[PDB]
Amino acid sequence: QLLRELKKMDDKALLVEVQLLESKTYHALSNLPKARAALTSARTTANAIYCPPK
Amino acid sequence: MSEKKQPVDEDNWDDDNVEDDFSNQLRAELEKHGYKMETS
Amino acid sequence: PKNPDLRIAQLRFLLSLPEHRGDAAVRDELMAAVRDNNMAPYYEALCKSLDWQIDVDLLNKMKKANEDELKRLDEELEDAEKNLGESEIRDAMMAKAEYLCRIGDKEGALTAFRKTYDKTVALGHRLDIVFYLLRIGLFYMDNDLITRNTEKAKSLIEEGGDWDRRNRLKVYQGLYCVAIRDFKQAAELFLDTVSTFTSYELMDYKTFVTYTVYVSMIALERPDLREKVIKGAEILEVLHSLPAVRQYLFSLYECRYSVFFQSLAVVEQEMKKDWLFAPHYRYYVREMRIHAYSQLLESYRSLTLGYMAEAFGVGVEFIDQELSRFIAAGRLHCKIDKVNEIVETNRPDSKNWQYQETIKKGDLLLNRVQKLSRVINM
Repeated sequence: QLLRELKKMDDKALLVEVQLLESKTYHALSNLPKARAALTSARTTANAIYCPPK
Repeated sequence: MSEKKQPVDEDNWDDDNVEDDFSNQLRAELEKHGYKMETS
Repeated sequence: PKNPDLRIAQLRFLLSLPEHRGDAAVRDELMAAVRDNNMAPYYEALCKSLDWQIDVDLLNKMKKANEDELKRLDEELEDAEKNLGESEIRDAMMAKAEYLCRIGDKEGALTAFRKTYDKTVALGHRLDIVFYLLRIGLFYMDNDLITRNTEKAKSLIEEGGDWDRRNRLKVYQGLYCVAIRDFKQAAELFLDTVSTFTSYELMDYKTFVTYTVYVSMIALERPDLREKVIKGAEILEVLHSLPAVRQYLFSLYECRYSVFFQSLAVVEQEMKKDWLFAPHYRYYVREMRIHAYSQLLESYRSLTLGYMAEAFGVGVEFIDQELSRFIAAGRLHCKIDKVNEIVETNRPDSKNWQYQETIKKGDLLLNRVQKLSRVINM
């Protein structure tokens, strides 16, 4: 329900603000390929803006 | 082909070896086996 | 369209063997008979179940609703030809006639499918009809219908890289083989664990994961076993929600012997009330027992059954006669012994049987060539 709302709006960082948490829970459930996918989305998201500080 | 004497005369079926082995041997397969460990 | 109906098939199996509840066949079977226009699911269960107190009238209203649907079909067959379009007769009755197949088992099927198969503008138009045979072929365990529709799917439905309903074919063949005597076909064709994601045979996707583990603990060698159900991280979640399944798995790789009978008891009691497992529930027991005993004999040559006894918990005379029956099966060669009592294993099949296999071919193989060299001169 988060992905249907964020990838059209303005905050590109608010996507990865929960997609990095999805990368946490797919490393937690050990979905290693989908963790790689979420990390790649995070790396291509962070190429625009500096982020909430840490 | 009348051979001069003989004219006078995998659904559930590969398992038959296991079943005829297991006719009067472990007829329940678990209901003693799950209860063996508290016998001794 | 088929999830509560495959659940009706689950109920067919669920009130096939046990009689511990003689009122599920009124509770969730009448709850099924009021939905889906399920007519035949009570019309054939009207004899094998109870007296059905007075179960005609609340079913008279629903067979009247079926009559309404059928009479607007019978008007629709000539109302759609007045619609100046292509095959609108075929469209307008194939819709509600696949729905007749949803209502009635074979009649709507036969009166529908031999008309709506007449033009095939897509392999979906074949394959939905094939699906509407596959539902009844799971309900009634046919062979002709639900292997010859798969032959038809293996006639022309190879084309089109649509992959969903081509993997459905793989899943149906896996279900059909594991529905009878499968070793390898369900493992090979349930390779596609993750990549299905939604079906009616996927009425519980996690039970499909139970299916693929309940065959991939048989058809799978130990390097392949760790590679699939350990080094499969994409399957690790849906085995991770299942404790005793994952327990039996990681113990069986861990060689945790005293919980094997516990976990096997869990899986066997699950095997009792799950369908397409009646040709399997006694075979599976000794199958997985001798499967664990494979590497248990690979363990040692110096081995006693007291070690086995405190490895299992009680096996002294139990496993004596049990492994005696496994030797009598021919597999699992070891010399179980009286008071000396040293379970001695052998060496693999090189010695002279590797020499012997060739002429064990060339006994009857060469009898073939002998007699078929005797074919020439009479």
